[PDB]
Amino acid sequence: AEIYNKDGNKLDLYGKIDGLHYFSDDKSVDGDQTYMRVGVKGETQINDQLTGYGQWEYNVQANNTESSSDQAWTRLAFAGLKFGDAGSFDYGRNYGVVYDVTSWTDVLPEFGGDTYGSDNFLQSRANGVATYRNSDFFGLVDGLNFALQYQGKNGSVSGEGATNNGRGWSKQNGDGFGTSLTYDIWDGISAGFAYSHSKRTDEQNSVPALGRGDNAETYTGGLKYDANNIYLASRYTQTYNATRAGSLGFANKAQNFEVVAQYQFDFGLRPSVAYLQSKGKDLERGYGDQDILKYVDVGATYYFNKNMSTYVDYKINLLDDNSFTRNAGISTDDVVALGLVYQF
Amino acid sequence: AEIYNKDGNKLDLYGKIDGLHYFSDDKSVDGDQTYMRVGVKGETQINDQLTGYGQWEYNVQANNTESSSDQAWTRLAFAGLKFGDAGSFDYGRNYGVVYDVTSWTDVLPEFGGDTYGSDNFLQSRANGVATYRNSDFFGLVDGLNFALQYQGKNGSVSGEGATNNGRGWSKQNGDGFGTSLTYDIWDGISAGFAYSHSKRTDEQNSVPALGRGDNAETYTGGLKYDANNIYLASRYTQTYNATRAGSLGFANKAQNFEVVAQYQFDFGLRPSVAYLQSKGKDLERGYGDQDILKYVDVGATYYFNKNMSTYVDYKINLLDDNSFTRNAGISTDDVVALGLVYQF
Amino acid sequence: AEIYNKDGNKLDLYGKIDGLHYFSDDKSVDGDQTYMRVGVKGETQINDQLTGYGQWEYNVQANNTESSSDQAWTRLAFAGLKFGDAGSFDYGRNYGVVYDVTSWTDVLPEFGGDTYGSDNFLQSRANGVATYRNSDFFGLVDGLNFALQYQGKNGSVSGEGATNNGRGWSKQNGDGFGTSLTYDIWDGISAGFAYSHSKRTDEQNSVPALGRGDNAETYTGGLKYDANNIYLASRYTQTYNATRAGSLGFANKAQNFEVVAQYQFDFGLRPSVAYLQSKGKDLERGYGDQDILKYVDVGATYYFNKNMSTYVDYKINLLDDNSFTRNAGISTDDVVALGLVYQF
Amino acid sequence: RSDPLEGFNRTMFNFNFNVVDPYVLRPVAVAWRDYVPQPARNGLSNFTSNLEEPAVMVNYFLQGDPYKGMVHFTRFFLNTILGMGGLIDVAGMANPQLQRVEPHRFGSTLGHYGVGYGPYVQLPFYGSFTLRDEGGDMADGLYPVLSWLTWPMSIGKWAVEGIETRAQLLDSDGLLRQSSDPYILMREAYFQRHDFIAN
Amino acid sequence: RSDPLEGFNRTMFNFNFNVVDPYVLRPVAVAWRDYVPQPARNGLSNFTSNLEEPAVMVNYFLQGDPYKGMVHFTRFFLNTILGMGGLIDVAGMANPQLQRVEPHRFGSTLGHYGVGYGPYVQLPFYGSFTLRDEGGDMADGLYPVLSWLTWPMSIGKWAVEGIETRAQLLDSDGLLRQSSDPYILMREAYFQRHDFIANGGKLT
Amino acid sequence: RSDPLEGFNRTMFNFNFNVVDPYVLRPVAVAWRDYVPQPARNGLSNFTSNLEEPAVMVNYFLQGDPYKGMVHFTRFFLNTILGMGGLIDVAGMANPQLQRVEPHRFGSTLGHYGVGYGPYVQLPFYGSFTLRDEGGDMADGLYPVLSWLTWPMSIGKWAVEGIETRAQLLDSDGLLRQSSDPYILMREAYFQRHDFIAN
Ligand SMILES: CCCCCCCCCCCCO[C@@H]1O[C@H](CO)[C@@H](O[C@H]2O[C@H](CO)[C@@H](O)[C@H](O)[C@H]2O)[C@H](O)[C@H]1O
Ligand SMILES: CCCCCCCCOCCOCCOCCOCCO
Repeated sequence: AEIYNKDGNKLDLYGKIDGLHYFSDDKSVDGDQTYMRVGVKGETQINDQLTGYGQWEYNVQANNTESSSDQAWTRLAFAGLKFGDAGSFDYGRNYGVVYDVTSWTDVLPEFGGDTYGSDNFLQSRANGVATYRNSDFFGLVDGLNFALQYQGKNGSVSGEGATNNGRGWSKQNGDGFGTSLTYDIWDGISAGFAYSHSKRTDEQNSVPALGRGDNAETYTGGLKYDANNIYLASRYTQTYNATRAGSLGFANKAQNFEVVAQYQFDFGLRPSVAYLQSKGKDLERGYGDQDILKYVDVGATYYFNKNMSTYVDYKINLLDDNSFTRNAGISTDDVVALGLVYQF
Repeated sequence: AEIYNKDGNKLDLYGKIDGLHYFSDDKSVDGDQTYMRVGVKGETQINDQLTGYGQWEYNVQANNTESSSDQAWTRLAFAGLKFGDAGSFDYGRNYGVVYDVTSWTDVLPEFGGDTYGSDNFLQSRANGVATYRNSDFFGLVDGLNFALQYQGKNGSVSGEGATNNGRGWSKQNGDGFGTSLTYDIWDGISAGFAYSHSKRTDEQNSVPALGRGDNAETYTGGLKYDANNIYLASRYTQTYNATRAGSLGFANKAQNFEVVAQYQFDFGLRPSVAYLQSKGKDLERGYGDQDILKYVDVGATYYFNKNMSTYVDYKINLLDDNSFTRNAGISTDDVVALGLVYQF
Repeated sequence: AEIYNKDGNKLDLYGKIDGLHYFSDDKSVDGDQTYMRVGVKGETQINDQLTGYGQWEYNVQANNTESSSDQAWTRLAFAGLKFGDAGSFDYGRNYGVVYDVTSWTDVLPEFGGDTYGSDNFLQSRANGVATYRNSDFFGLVDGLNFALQYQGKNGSVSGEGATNNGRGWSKQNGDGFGTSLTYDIWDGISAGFAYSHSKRTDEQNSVPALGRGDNAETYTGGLKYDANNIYLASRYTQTYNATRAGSLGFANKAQNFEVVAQYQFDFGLRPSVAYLQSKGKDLERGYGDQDILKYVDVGATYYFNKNMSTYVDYKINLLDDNSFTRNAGISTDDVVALGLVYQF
Repeated sequence: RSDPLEGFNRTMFNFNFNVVDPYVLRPVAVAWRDYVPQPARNGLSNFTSNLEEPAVMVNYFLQGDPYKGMVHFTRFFLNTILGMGGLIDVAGMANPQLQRVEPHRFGSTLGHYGVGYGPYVQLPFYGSFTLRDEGGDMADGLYPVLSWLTWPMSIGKWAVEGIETRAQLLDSDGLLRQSSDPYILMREAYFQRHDFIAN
Repeated sequence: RSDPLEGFNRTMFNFNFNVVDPYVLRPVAVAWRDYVPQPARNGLSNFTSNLEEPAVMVNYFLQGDPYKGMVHFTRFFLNTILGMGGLIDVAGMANPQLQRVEPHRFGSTLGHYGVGYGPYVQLPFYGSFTLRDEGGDMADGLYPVLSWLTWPMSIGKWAVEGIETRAQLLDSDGLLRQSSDPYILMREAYFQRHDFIANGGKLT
Repeated sequence: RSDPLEGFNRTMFNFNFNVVDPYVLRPVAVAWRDYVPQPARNGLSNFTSNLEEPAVMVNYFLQGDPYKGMVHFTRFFLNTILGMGGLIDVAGMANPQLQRVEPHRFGSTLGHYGVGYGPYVQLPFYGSFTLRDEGGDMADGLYPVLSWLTWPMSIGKWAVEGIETRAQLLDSDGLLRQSSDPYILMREAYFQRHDFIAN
C-alpha cells in the first residue's frame, strides 16, 4: 500500500498473510504451512532524467513454535537507478533474468515453478546480482525488452573457495552472467528467450558425487497468451550442470518443461491446469536417465477483490518410487493445499 | 496506527517498545528483558455482506547481542472472512479458544497468564487452528458469544507422527477441537466457559516422564466484573493431560485458578492484586500431588496517555524448592520487574 | 518517513537498503555484503512539558541463502521520556555514551569505528543501558551537553555468573557506568570527553587468554570542525581491559586514535581521508606491544538527493602479518567497497 | 396424459395425503417450525444442499455448459472450506452468479439429452418417483460426496430435507385440500417442476 | 493556649531570632541563594521530599483516604524510577493531580484522630516542637524508605531542607522582624499550618 | 600567424581535404549515420570519453584546480560503476555540473603553465598536430586507464572517435567548402580550441 507520497518520495508497504494447510502422505509436506510476506518498495525522483529505487521483501513462517529457529529470511533486497530510455541498473539480492521467461509458468495457485530453486545459478532469486534492464529496446523497438546481468562468486563457508557469505555446494556458484530478451507481438502473445552461464566451485565438483563440469548454463524459450480472460503459457529449458538432482548433486543434463492454461470467470474463480516435468540425463552412479520432477497440477483460486482471495491446489505427482527418488529425497507423493490470503 | 484507508481498505501498523528489567535471585530470570512487538492488522470491504481481514504480529527480543540466535518469532498470523453477523472465520496461527475466558485474568502489569503456555493445545497462541466465531448467538440472544475451533496434528520432527512443522512434545498435539461460550449478564459481569479436546501424540506419551493418556482435555469457567473503574476477575480450569509439568512432561490432572482485582484511578495509575495457582495431581515417579505455580502478584502501571506507560510488578513467589521444582526447571525465586513502554 | 501524525502522535518508518560488494584478498571479507536496515521512531506528546518516545532498529543481512541462519538482529530498542529543560531519560538496548564523542570519527563511507566492537562495554551499542541526558547543562551553560549512564550485568549463558540474556566473554559485562561531556566552543568547533567504568565478569578473567582486571575503563577526548562544507574530526582514547584483542581476549592496556577529513562538494561528492590505529600494550603469552588495528582509509560518496547515494571506499591496511594478527583473526589485507544505497 | 399406473398411484397418494401426512410428518413439521430456530433451519438446508453441488457441477458439464459447472464448483468450494462444511452460504454472499439454485443432476442431463420419464409412480411414504429423475439421480451416488454417505445418512438427509420442505409448505396447506382433484394438480406440478430442471 | 513552657519558650525564641538567624543560618541561606544554582536547589528539594512520599501514603491509608494514598505512591514510583532517584519531579509534570504537596505524616494522622499536641516546646537551633507532630512524625522512621537513613543522613536532609526553607523565606524575613510580639506570630503560624494538615491539605 | 611549415602543411592538408576526405572517411561517416542506431553511437561516444576522465582529473590537480579535478573523478566513478563501464552517462544525468566537457590532459597542463605550441604540422591522415597538445597528450597514456590499452586499442579508439565527429560535421560540411582558403580557417579553429582548453 502506498503509505508515503510527499515531494517526489513514495513508499510502499506491501505483503500478504496466507493461512495455508497441506494434506499429503509425505510427512515432510503434511500439516500447517501458514506464512507471511512483508516488504517495502521505495522510489525517489532525483531529476526528470534520473530516479532511484529500492525494494526489500521478507518471508516469515507462522507455522511453527515461538521457540523455533530460522523461521524468517530475506527474499529480495536491492537498490538501483532508472535512467528513462537508457534503462535501469540495480544491485542486491534479486531475481535472475532466466526468471524473466520462466516466470510465465509460475502462476499456479500454490505449487509450480519448482524445476529450479532459489539460490541456483540465476534461475530465481540470488545473492550478488547486478542487473541492467531496458524496455522498448532503447526506445526504438516498441515492446521489446532485454536485460543483462552479472553475478560474482558465492563460495564455500571456509577453505580456498570460501567467501564471506559461504554456503553449501547446492547453492554455491562462481562468477557468472546471463541475459534475457522478450517481445510482445500482437497484443497478448509474447515470446521470450533466456541464457545463463556460470563457473562452478571446486566443491560443486568434488562433494555431491553427482554432477561434473566446469560451467553451468541454461537455455530457455517460452511463449504465453494473455487475452479475453484466457491465459496459456509454456516454457522449455535445457540446462547443463545447473539443475539439482535433489540432495545427490546436479544433473549434467536436464530438460525442463511447463504448460499452464487458465480461465478467469466473471464471477471471480480462476481454474488452472498444468503439467510440469524435469528429466535428468547422464547421472553418475548408474542412475543414467532419471526423472527429477513430474506432475499434473489442477487447482483454482477464488478472488473476492484485489485484496482477498482463497484457493485450492492439487498436485498429482507422477514420479514412481525409484532408488533415485529415495536417495535424492524427492517427494513421490501427491499434495493438496488450501489457503486463504489477505494482502495489503 | 491507521496508516492507510483508501478505497475501503484499512491497514494498521502497531506495536510497542518495552524497556524492561527483571530483578530476581533466579539467574534465568534476572537482568535485562527488553523486547519490542510489531504487527499489521488489515481490513478490506468486499460487499455489504462480506468483509475480509488478516493480522500478523512479531516478537523481537532486544535483550541480547547482535551475534545471538532465535531472538524473533511470530506470535500471530492469520487471515479470515467476516459474514456480517452470520459470524466470521479465520485460519492461521491464532489464540486458542480456551483463551476467550482465560484472557480475563491475563491482565497483570507484567506476569500472570502462565498456568499455561503458548503452543499448549488450545490454551494460547497455537499453530494451525481454524476458528469460527459468532456474536449475539445468530440473532437469538444479544450478548452471548460462541466459538468453535479445530487444529490438525503438529507432530514430531521425524518418525511416523511427523508433520512439516515438527517440534518436541509440550508443543506437539494430535487433531483436536475446542469451544468457548461467554455471556455479558447484567452490567460489567460476565460468565464464560471453555472446553478443549485434542488427541495426544505418541511422542508425548513415550519420551517425557510425566503424563500418559490418549487425549488432553480442558474445562474452564470464569467470571469478571468491569464497571466503575473496578476490574475483578476469576477463572477456574481443570485439565487432563494438558498443562505442562515444567520439563518433566504433563500433569495427568491439574486444577488451575486465578483471581485478580484492579482499580483504575482518574489520575492515571492502575494498581493490581492477584493470586495464581496450578496444582498437578496423580503424577508419576513418586511426585504424587505437587504444585506447578503459586504466587501472589502485586504491581501497578501508570498510563501517561494512550501511548506511554510505566509499571512495577512484584511476583511474590510461594512455590517451595522441591525435588520436583528443581527437576522440572521451575523458578522458585521472587522477581520484580520495571518497564517503560512506548506504543503506537 | 513520517507516516502518522494525528492526535499528538508521530510515527516514523525509516530505513535503508544497501547493495554492497567487497573486494579483498581476505576471503572472510571478500564477496557480496548486501544488507538492509528498518526501524520505527515514535513520539508522543503527553503534556506541554512531557514527551514520550521510542525507537527500534533492525539489521537484516540480504547476502546469504534463504536456508541461512542468524541473518537478522536488533541493534537498537529503547523507550523514554524527555522533559525538555530537565533533559531526557530512557532504557533498552542503546549506544554506550563513550560513543557521544567517539561518534565524531565514525563518518567514513564504509569503514571505521572498529577500534572497538558492539556489545563491548559502553563503547558501542549494548544491552541494558539506562542513560540520563541533559542539553545546555540544565539550561544553564548554553551549548554544553552531558550524559550519565548505567548498565546492569550481562553475564554467562550458565553458571554463577549467569543472567537471563547470557552471552560469551567477548560480549559480557558486569555492572558499570559511563559519562560524557561535550561543548560547542566557537561555532563549528567542538570538544568532547567521555568516561567509562564497568566490572568485568569472572569468565572474561578466566576463559579468554588475553586481559585480566577487575574493571574495564575508557578515557576519551575528541575534537571536531564542521563548517563551510569542511569536516575535520579526531579522537584519542585509552582503555584498560576494554579493547578486544580480536578473538584471543582483551588488551590490558590500549590506545586508540582516529583522524578523518572530508569536504562536501557543491555538486554532491564528499571525499574522505582517514587514519585509524589501535595498539595493545602489556599483552600476555609473549605478545608484547602489538597492533590491533592500523589502516589509512580513502574514499568518497556521491549523494543524488536526501534519499540516494553511492560510494567507493578503500581501506589501505598497514597491519603487518604477526603471530598476533593471525591468532586473533585480525584481517591484514586491504579492502575495497562499492555501495549503492536507497533510504526512506 | 401418462399414468398407466394411475389407479395404483391414486391409492398410494391418498394413503400419503390422509394417513401419513395428518398423523405424522406434518405434526413432525409443526414441531420443526415451532422448536428449531431459523438459523438452524438455514444451516441445515444449506448443509445438505451442499452435498449435491459437486454432482450438479459434473452434470452441468455433461449438459454442455461448463460455466454453470464452475458456478457450482465455486459454491461447493467456498461453502465447504470457508462456510463450515456447507453450513454458511459464503458463495452466495460473495457474488450473485453464485446464489444457491435447485440441483440439476443426472436426471436433468438425461432429460436434457431427450430421455423420457418413466411412467409415474406414486410411492407410500416417499411421494413421487419417475424412473428418469428420482433414481436416475441415483447415478450421482457413484462419485464422491454422495458416495460417501452410508445408507443411514442418505435417509437422514432425505428426512431433514423432507421435514423442512413440509415445514415451508405449512402456510399454503389448502388448495391441495380445497381442490376437486388434488392428485391431478400435484402430478401436474410434478412434471412442470421436473421438465424445467431438465430445461 | 496552654503553653506551660511559654517562659522557657520565649527565651529560646529570642536566641533563635536574634542570634542564630542574623549571625548564622541567614548568612548560610543567602550564600545558598547566591552560590547554588536553581536546578541543584530543585534537585535537592525534590530528592529529599521524595524520601517522605512512601510515608505520606502509608499514613493517608491510616486516615481513611486511599485515593491520595496512591497519589503519593504514584509520586514516589514515577519520581524514583524515572526522575533519577527522586531528583526530577516526573510525576509533577506528568499530571496536575500528582504535583508535590507538603507531607501528611503520622503526626497528621494522630491529629486527624484527635490526640492533641501537648505543650509547645521551643528548642534552641531547632524551632518549634510539639510532642504530637514533630516526634510523632518520627514514627515514620520505623518503616521504609525513611528508616533507611543513617542518622547522618537524617541530619543532612533536615539541614538542606532547613537552609532551603530559610533561603526561600529570605525575601519575607524582613517583615517579621518589625511586627509586635514576633513570638506570637511564629506560634500561631505553627498551629495554623499544623492544624490545616489534619484533614485538609495544600502546599507548594 | 607563426606557421613556419605553411608550405608543407598546405599540401598535406589538400591531401586530407580532397583525396582522404571524399574518397574515404566521409563515405565511412555517411554509412555510420544511416546504419548504426543512435543509442549505440551515444554509448560508444560515452565509453571512450570515459577513459580520459582519470587523466583529466590528474591534470586538473596539476593545474591547481582540485575542484574540477574531482568533478572528473565522480564522472569516471558514477559512469564506470553505475553507467555500465562507461556506456551510460549517469553523472551527466545526476547533475548539470558533471556534464561532459572536452578533455584537458597534459597538453592543457603545459599550455596553462605558459609553454606554447610547437610550430603547427598538418599530417597526411591525422590532421592538425601540435607537439605540445597532440604530442604532450601522449603523456597520459603512461598511468592507468590509458596505459591498459594494446596499441591496437588506442588505434581503435582514435578511429571510432574520429568517425563520430566526422559524422556530426556532415551537415556543416558544405560551409568550409564554400570558403576561400580553408587551411587558414582550419588552422585558426585549431588554435582557438587548443588555447581555450589551456586558458
Ligand atoms: C486477589 C486477592 C489477593 C489474594 C491474596 C493472596 C492469597 C494468599 C494465599 C496464601 C496461600 C499460602 O498458603 C500456604 O502456602 C505455603 C507457601 O507455599 C504452603 O507451604 C509450602 O511451601 C513452603 C515454603 O514455600 C514449605 O516450606 C512448606 O513445607 C509447604 O507446605 C502452605 O502449604 C500453604 O498453606
Ligand atoms: C581529494 C581532495 C579534494 C579536496 C578539494 C577541495 C576543493 C575546495 O574547492 C572549493 C571550490 O569551490 C568553488 C565554488 O564552487 C564552484 C561553482 O562554480 C563552478 C564554476 O565552474
